[PDB]
Amino acid sequence: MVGLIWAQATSGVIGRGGDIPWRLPEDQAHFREITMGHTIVMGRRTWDSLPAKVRPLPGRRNVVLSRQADFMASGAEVVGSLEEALTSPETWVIGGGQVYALALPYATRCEVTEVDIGLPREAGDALAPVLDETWRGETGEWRFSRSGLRYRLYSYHRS
Ligand SMILES: NC(=O)C1=CN([C@@H]2O[C@H](COP(=O)(O)OP(=O)(O)OC[C@H]3O[C@@H](n4cnc5c(N)ncnc54)[C@H](OP(=O)(O)O)[C@@H]3O)[C@@H](O)[C@H]2O)C=CC1
Ligand SMILES: O=C(O)c1cnn(-c2ccccc2)c1OCCCCc1c[nH]c2ccccc12
Repeated sequence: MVGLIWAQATSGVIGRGGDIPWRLPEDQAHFREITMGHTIVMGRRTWDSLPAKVRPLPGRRNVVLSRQADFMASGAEVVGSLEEALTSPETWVIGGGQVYALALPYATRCEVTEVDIGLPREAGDALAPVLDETWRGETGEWRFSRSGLRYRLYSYHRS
């Protein structure tokens, strides 16, 4: 099982400036719940976006994608290709825009949090992967985040 998990603005933006222009604790909690115990696969940019206190995400197998054969990520695996990271039974691809696109051929689950923020796409923004017609998905109800923003989860599924 290879799944993808991300939050996005309505416009499709998922990152900007190497970080994320929002923070919803309710999605962090949901993120932790869905990934806990399993493999988490990230690109080197996303690993760098992670504070050193938080790194590696506890209780999970942290794997970094990087083309530098000597890149050190203390507490995680650094692999040169994505097939290396798919040896565990449940693997979740946690970003960013590059690795989401790499993993999409392997994926049958997309947990998408949609953040009600009007975030027009600027150059250099990272983006959610386009989901074609092979993906079926249940659209959740709008919820209120204590950060002021509304959000809703999409759960996309394919065979
Ligand atoms: N809203 C959300 O839920 C999420 C948002 N984000 C944000 O989105 C952005 C993510 O960054 P993004 O620009 O997409 O970069 P990535 O996080 O996808 O990392 C790209 C890096 O991964 C390595 N890489 C890319 N392709 C390959 C490949 N085929 N093989 C081996 N290594 C590869 C490279 O490492 P190297 O260059 O060292 O060789 C590359 O620099 C950040 O802003 C982050 O804050 C991150 C995840 C979740
Ligand atoms: O999971 C944990 O236990 C944990 C512990 N600390 N942080 C954390 C908290 C604030 C800032 C950075 C990390 C955790 O998760 C991140 C949840 C934030 C939203 C998020 C959604 N997708 C992501 C992909 C990559 C990084 C962050 C996210």
